Amino acid sequence: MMFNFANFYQLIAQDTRLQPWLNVLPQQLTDWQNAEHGDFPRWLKALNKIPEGAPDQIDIKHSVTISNDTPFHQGELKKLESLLRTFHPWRKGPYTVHGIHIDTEWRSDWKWDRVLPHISPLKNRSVLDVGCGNGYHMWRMLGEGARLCVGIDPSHLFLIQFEAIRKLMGGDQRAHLLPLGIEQLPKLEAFDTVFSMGVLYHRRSPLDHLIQLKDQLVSGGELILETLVIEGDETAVLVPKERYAQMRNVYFFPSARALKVWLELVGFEDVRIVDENVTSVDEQRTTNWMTHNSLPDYLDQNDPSKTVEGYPAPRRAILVAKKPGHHH
Amino acid sequence: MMFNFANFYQLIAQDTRLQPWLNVLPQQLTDWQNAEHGDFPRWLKALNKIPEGAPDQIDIKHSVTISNDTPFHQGELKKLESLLRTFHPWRKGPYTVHGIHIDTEWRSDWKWDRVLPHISPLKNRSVLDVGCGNGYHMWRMLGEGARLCVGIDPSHLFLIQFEAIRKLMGGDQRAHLLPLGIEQLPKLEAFDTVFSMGVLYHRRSPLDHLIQLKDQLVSGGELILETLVIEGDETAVLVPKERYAQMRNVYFFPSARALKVWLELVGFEDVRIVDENVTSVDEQRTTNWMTHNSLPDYLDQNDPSKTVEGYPAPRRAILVAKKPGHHH
Amino acid sequence: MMFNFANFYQLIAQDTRLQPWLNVLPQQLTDWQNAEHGDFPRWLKALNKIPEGAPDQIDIKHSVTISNDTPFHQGELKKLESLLRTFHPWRKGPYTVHGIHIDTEWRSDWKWDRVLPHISPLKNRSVLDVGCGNGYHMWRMLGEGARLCVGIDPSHLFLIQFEAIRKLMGGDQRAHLLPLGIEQLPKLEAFDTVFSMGVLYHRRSPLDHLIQLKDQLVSGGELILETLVIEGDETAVLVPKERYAQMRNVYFFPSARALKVWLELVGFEDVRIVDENVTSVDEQRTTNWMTHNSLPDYLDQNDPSKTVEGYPAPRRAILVAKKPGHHH
Amino acid sequence: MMFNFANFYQLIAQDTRLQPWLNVLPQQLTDWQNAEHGDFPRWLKALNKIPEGAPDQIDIKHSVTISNDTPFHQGELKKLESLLRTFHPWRKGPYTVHGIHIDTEWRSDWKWDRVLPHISPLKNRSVLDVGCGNGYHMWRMLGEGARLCVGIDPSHLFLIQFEAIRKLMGGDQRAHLLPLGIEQLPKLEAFDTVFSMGVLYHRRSPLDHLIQLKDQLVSGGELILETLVIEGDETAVLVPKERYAQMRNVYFFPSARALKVWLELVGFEDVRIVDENVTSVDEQRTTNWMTHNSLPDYLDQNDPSKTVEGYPAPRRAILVAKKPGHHH
Ligand SMILES: Nc1ncnc2c1ncn2[C@@H]1O[C@H](CSCC[C@H](N)C(=O)O)[C@@H](O)[C@H]1O
Ligand SMILES: Nc1ncnc2c1ncn2[C@@H]1O[C@H](CSCC[C@H](N)C(=O)O)[C@@H](O)[C@H]1O
Ligand SMILES: Nc1ncnc2c1ncn2[C@@H]1O[C@H](CSCC[C@H](N)C(=O)O)[C@@H](O)[C@H]1O
Ligand SMILES: Nc1ncnc2c1ncn2[C@@H]1O[C@H](CSCC[C@H](N)C(=O)O)[C@@H](O)[C@H]1O
Repeated sequence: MMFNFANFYQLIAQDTRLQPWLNVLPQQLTDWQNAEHGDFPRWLKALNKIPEGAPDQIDIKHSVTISNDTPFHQGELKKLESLLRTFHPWRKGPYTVHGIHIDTEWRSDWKWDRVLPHISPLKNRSVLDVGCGNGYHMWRMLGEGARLCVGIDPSHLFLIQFEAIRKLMGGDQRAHLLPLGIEQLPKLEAFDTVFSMGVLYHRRSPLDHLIQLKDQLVSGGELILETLVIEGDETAVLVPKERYAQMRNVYFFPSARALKVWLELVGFEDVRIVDENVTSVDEQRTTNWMTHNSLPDYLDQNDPSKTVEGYPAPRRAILVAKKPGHHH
Repeated sequence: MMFNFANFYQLIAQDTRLQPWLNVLPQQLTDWQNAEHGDFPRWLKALNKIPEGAPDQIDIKHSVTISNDTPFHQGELKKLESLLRTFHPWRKGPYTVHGIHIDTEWRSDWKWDRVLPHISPLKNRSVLDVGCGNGYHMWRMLGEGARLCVGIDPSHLFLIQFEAIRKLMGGDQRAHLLPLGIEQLPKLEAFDTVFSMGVLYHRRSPLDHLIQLKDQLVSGGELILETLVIEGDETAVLVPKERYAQMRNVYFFPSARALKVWLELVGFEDVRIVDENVTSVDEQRTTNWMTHNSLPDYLDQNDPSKTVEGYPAPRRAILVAKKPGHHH
Repeated sequence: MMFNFANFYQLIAQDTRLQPWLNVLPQQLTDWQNAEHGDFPRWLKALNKIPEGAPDQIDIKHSVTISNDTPFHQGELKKLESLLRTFHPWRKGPYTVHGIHIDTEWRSDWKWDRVLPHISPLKNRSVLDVGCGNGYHMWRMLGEGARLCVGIDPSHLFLIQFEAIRKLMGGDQRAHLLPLGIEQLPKLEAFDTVFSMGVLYHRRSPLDHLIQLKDQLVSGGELILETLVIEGDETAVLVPKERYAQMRNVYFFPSARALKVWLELVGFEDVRIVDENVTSVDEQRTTNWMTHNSLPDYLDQNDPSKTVEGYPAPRRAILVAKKPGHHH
Repeated sequence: MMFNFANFYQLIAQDTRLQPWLNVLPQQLTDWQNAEHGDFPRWLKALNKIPEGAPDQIDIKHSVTISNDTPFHQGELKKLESLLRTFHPWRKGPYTVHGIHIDTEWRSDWKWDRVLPHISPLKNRSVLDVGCGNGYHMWRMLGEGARLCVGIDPSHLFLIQFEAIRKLMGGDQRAHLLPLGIEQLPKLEAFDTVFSMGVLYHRRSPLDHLIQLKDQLVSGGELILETLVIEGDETAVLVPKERYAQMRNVYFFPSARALKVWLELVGFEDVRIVDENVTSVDEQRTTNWMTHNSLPDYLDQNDPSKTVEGYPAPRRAILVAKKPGHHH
């Protein structure tokens, strides 16, 4: 037993649309326990010595900020910062935790500000975040009144980062991160909203990815798809021979207009391209909480409009779509 | 969805030894829901009409009796009696519920009085009742201070009877009836005590039945085995060509002395034959709550020492045994 | 039992690289037998009436032509023509059988002439033809000295057409048609050459299709990939919203240059674009042996450079590639 | 690959009643290959240097005797005897192989003479020998005109002994030994006759064993059941606490009369008890080809009517029964 999912099993037991998940999830999490991870024991030892207990003040509306009305013990703060730095690299955020600023590789707040204006309100929505990272966006979703956020990300580190923030939130049961890939879910059709941001290009079968997302939505449910694109029309689709911006094992980089046709082909409606953004080195860079290489190292050193391999430089698109039917 | 097992899923989620059961149980219960039963909708409509409150007084020590301090509405009592009579036939009890006497085919209290003197105290024990009927003996086990009783019986009706009594008990979560056969359980090794009373003769493989029971016990756990026997030494074993006392699909009726050797062969220790009882027509008979044929109709009408088919008449034996190891 | 695969089971039993196929194939063919097809009984009755002997003369080098030295009974020839016409529609050929000319929708000989100059000699090669139709090209592969041809096509009719020709060939055991999709094959790595001609656009996951092909090749084995393309560079990929040339359930129409990158990404080497051909209405048309609609009906009736839907008109490309390693 | 079952797969491919076995057998034999056996490599090296080629003379009617019209090379005979002695212990026989007398622990010929008078003639019958040992009785079955004998025995040594005799028979394809237990067969209903001799007492579930035998028979098919019994009526059934005659992991020793009721309960007809034999120390003993302990060591040294443990001494019964239906 690396990590006990008792609390999640309890939650989906008591939910008429997620209870069917109990037919496959428990054996998958049993298997995940037995594939020992080198670092997980160390990570857990550090997670366990993070302070337990509810903070006085939580902002998950405008940021992800935790504080106490009481200034914290100087020495307990120094320990906490050291524990959180154990979970390097911190890629998604930022977080402000009792005045500790976790300056993540990504300004994940900026992507959130690009998405929020275009989505159906999250008030009392159940949400699936596919490839949620450490779950930054799930906190922002609860900030907007979401009833339940389930994240899936196969990274052991991001489950520990998520549980660190969730413990510092006082053990909030309205968000959960499951160490799965999207390919491991059955057809649940349980969620009002599904996010898939930064996942499509990692999937060998892009149309199967779009069908797997459609299969998690209630009828009239909403998809937010975010992915790396190129410029062009409905037949502009980059598939790199080698790496794209130093990423291994990436596949399809369609144009936003191609992706819209793809979403229509698999049976989404009201498909809208709502945002295209050329990723600046201020949205993604090396920081003191993520000391590895980042976007500046992945660009042509003489031409920021190209990756080091010669392809057009990272461009992220947001599409919003509806699964057919009325939303009940 | 005939019946939602949400509350049982929640319980085993939070239990270190039963959580592994989530790896097979939910699909089995999903399959059970989809094998529609003719009567279950009617039964459920009646179960849902039974009053929802906690009663003021419960005796599960000396009987199974429920009452209120303030006498019930005269008309609400007549309705309750009608709802409970919906669940005909009532084979196992008796029960007294707000002065309504459920006069069951069996005096299940009499078997309980024969068993109780020979068992390890149930205080704080987790118990499995294999072939529990409507759960009569599970209430008596909670009466003796059992922490947890899980019953398994594949009868749809007995699940409805159990849930009727459990609702009238105020929704007591310390007992549960799962609509399974013992062959559907994985090796849990989770229970301090296991009861198998009246099951062994129904099982084609008696030694597999005994191993299945052993597989639900913690180290040093206690088995209570009760079954129909014949008289004789370690090599006396009736297997009827015909029916036995009108029962179809029955197999092994060993002597109590043979059954002791059987338990020893499969690896039980301290095996004790503690009681043999020739079933009288006062223990099992037709009543107003079970109007079908019963033991008097199954006996030779000229010789009550024989079944209608000519075999020795029903004789029940109780054996108690320990699974190897020290009991922690 | 629609059709007994006894002879194929016998063949792979005695073959060191294909025997492992017996671990999944027989259940798949058992399942296929039990999904009754409306027409198969009629087809079989006609197949069984086709003469059983070996013919005196076979040309599978320059065409697929069968004849006898002594002219056939005038009346037996009229019966044979009637039996073969039972298997309408005849899409792939042509065939000449005892002077009966099967004028197929497709001039499959023309594709064969475009392919043959670019392939490694087939002498003593084992070959997989993926989506083989009635097996026309497998006869041409045996013509070129292939040791073994295994075809897979999920069409019931094309299995009957193949078995009709194979019976008229004298029951030649060097070619076989299995009623499977490529997704049903395990990783065999058993074949010197693999053909996939006209399949890729039908597959939702094009890169999975290419890996499935790679998984049937011995080390250093050769792939012949033929498919519908569009014009353009490495980022030209049509995915139609609509039908393409009246076809339902089609997906990816990359450029030949894009397809070369795709084959390189999934790990093929020495990838060569060897031919592009704009399909003329002389290559594919309605005939007396295939009386349904064909390419002329699928083209814009005012502009043969476009499909009826407005996309560029059918253009077929041939690519040849090697699986990594030396070919033993 | 310990042993290649190519020839068996070929045979059941071409048999309409055994072909369905290909749905499960190949994965089971693949798994059996990968459970490496310490001795199998050595055994195989010795099997491979046994002379290949047909003998001139075979008696499988009155014994199992192989000879050449030509007396054999003195030195080749010395090598052969040494190779065959590699496969110690030789429990079932005897065999006479080019004048080499393999004096087996058991006089298996004597059991054959007790069985033969009572069975339906084997001429053109397909036969299953369940727990066939090295396949001695399958040779005697072919001697009586059996068309096909399939043996199953999970002992790696007995498969090597069988292949040694089968190679010395010239590679006779009418008999085969599969390294399986009876529990691994699906319901084939393929065999005219089934033998189960010396197996029932090794099976934890005796009634499941009798059903598994019934499941291998064509309708109107014949069972020969042979097993260790006690004396007594329909309720005489020994189940030993410990060992019986030094055997570990044995279960039910019913009387012949009990076993007859058991066969009727599971649905056999025309059940006849045809022979009971108290095993003499001349039927089973230590020999120069089986140097381990044997029946004399397993008996009370002062009372040959008892096993060393005190139970009645070995008594073997033969029952013959019919599966319901007419035999087509
Ligand atoms: N098969 C799979 N299913 C789900 N998530 C996956 C996945 N393979 C990779 N991922 C995750 O997808 C994430 C892509 S990075 C994007 C993170 C976050 N959604 C954001 O928009 O900022 C990584 O955290 C990676 O672990
Ligand atoms: N495979 C199986 N597993 C568990 N219970 C079974 C079973 N087959 C039958 N039963 C149940 O076993 C019970 C036998 S009657 C005995 C009931 C109760 N234990 C008592 O002692 O009075 C019935 O309720 C029947 O439904
Ligand atoms: N999943 C799949 N696997 C294999 N073949 C398939 C398939 N789906 C369709 N096919 C077959 O692929 C063929 C495409 S038509 C091309 C036929 C032939 N290879 C030629 O070049 O002329 C059809 O016969 C169709 O039945
Ligand atoms: N589960 C199983 N299925 C089939 N055979 C089994 C078995 N378990 C044991 N056996 C085999 O049963 C045999 C019993 S000894 C009897 C051998 C022969 N039938 C005879 O009558 O002389 C042994 O060879 C043993 O390996």
